[PDB]
Amino acid sequence: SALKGVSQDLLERIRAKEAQKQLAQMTRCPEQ
Amino acid sequence: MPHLENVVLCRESQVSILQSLFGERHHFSFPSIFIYGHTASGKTYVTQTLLKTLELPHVFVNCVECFTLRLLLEQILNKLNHLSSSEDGCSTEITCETFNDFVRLFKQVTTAENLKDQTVYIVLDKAEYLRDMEANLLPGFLRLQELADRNVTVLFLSEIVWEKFRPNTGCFEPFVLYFPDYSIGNLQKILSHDHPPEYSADFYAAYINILLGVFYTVCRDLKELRHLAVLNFPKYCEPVVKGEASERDTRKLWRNIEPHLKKAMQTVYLREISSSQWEKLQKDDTDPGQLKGLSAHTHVELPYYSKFILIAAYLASYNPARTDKRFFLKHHGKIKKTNHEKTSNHLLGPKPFPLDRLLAILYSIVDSRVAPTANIFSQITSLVTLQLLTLVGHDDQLDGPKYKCTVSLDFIRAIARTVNFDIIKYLYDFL
Amino acid sequence: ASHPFMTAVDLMEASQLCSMDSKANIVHGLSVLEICLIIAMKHLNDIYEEEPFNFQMVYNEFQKFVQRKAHSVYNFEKPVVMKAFEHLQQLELIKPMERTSGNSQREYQLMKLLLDNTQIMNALQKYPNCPTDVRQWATSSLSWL
Amino acid sequence: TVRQLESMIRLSEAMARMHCCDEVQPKHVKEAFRLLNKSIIYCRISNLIVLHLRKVEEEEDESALKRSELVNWYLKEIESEIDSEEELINKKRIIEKVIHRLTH
Repeated sequence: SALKGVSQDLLERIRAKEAQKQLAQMTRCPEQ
Repeated sequence: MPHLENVVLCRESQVSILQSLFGERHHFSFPSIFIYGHTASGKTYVTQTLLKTLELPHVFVNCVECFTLRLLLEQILNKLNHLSSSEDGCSTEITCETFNDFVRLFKQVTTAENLKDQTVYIVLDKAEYLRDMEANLLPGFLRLQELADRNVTVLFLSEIVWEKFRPNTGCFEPFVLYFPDYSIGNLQKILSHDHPPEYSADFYAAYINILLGVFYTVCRDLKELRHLAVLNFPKYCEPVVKGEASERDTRKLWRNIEPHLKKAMQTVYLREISSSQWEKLQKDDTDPGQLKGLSAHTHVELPYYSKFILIAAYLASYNPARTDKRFFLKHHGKIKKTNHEKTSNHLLGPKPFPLDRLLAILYSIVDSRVAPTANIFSQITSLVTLQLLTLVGHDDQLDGPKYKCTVSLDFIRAIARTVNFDIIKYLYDFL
Repeated sequence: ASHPFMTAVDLMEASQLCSMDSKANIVHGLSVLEICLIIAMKHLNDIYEEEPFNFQMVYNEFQKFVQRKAHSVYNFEKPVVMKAFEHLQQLELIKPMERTSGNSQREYQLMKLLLDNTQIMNALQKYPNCPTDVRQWATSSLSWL
Repeated sequence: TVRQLESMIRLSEAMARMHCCDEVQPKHVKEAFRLLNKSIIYCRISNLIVLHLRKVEEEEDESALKRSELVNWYLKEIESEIDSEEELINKKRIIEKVIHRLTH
């Protein structure tokens, strides 16, 4: 699986990489 | 113990109920106990074991074997004088027919020390055919405690529910007991208890779980799987005898048995599937087109001038008596009514047709001419015994009787494809 | 031999077993064949306002539910339909208009129902093991093919 | 007949028109195949699960356990298409509910 089976970290940093770039684009500003 | 609880492991809430109503010998109960169940076999097998364990005076009679009230009240006393006292009564018979004298002669028999202050059980097997006779024998057992004044408890083992035999003037309201249904968690354990000495416990119970998940949606009684799992043993233990499969292997035996179950799971509630179904295919070395065993009615042997009788009579029982000129004289003028579709035509049943229709349609299906001799009309009455056409209730005279149909077009298409014939293009409902 | 006194527990359980719905507990010990049958005539009663109907009309909708489903092993054959409907004959769940024809076959029955449109819906959440693709068909009024 | 078959080919041709795909793919023609079945009419979630496991359990040359003690074996062929976010924690307790249809 993912939690109890294999792929404990291979399928874990996928969401961490996507959540890291979203916190850096918060200053995108709508009117820009 | 071997047949009281091991048969059904879901009676833990019913043993304390029946034993509480018994008590001792000088204890009484209701004069009638109505207990209805399912399959008419689960409540019957448990009765023959529970009564034969505590050693109590009880008899077993049936209302289906006798259609008269004179024979029903006679068989009760025939099985009572043998156990009325410590010795036999010289094998003497009882001559009676009056229903009023039944409560008088029963008191004289229940006078000895064996049936003086003891509970007598009267088990009425199949108690769902009592409404066919008279409407007076139903309240007779409900008020037997007041008339006979004896410790008599009448038992009922019928399939019909209680609220269906209510008389016109009412009767006594007793206790209605309902046995629990066959649970899914308890039916798996009762089907694996009767294990043969050739196997074990864990090795034999694994072959039952693989058949319960596929037969739960099509069957529910436990007696059906008891006689079916035994027949599948000779056709499943093949790799075990040959030695190609060792013990403990439930993940490799389902692949080879999968093609062997696709041609056997579609015949539920049918004990005909045995060792004679595949035997018919061995005698068909020449032209295996004939089907004998699995749907043998589709491929049967019909005479030349008789195979067209069932085909021509099928259209005469689902078509109007006027809109029939479209298949003979095409020089008429059609109106086009709609060319409504969900009407009752071809769905209500066979229409009553005389003999004038058959005398004008068999001359068009055949090729050359046919002379209606003696052997031509012989297929009209001979097919009545063969169960191929029904009669309009009572028997008619001779001035053109009326007939109907019986079998649909389930096998008509198979015969038509052998003598070069097409019936699909002749139906009126399919435009 | 283990009840020295009385309480309010031995009197409440004895009054419930003699007052339950005896016309709704007989459907729990069934399979899926006869369960789908009693629901089939329920849908036909909404479109046919009080009028008899035979058994061949139930066979028309039997091959209608086989669609919108993946190819598996749930499909049946044909003789199982009459065997599943005959099980309700010995249970007296259908009643003729007034006459039972002797020469009637497996097509002319014009039977009806002996239930109601209230206890049939309340006996679905208490039935053990209810499939997801079957319960949705019973609640809806047949809007798909 | 022929008038409706030529229209289905145009649906698969125009399916990959917005995805900027040159050659057609079998995963794009089956999209319009479902609309043809529902043309004459949370249940939709249970439909894409049955149609997915039927195309996987028909190619294994061998057979192991993967019955009751190995319930995580059926998650291998499905996690390959998962590449979002909420399909890891929220959908974790949903897999044990869909598999209950066979258990009962």
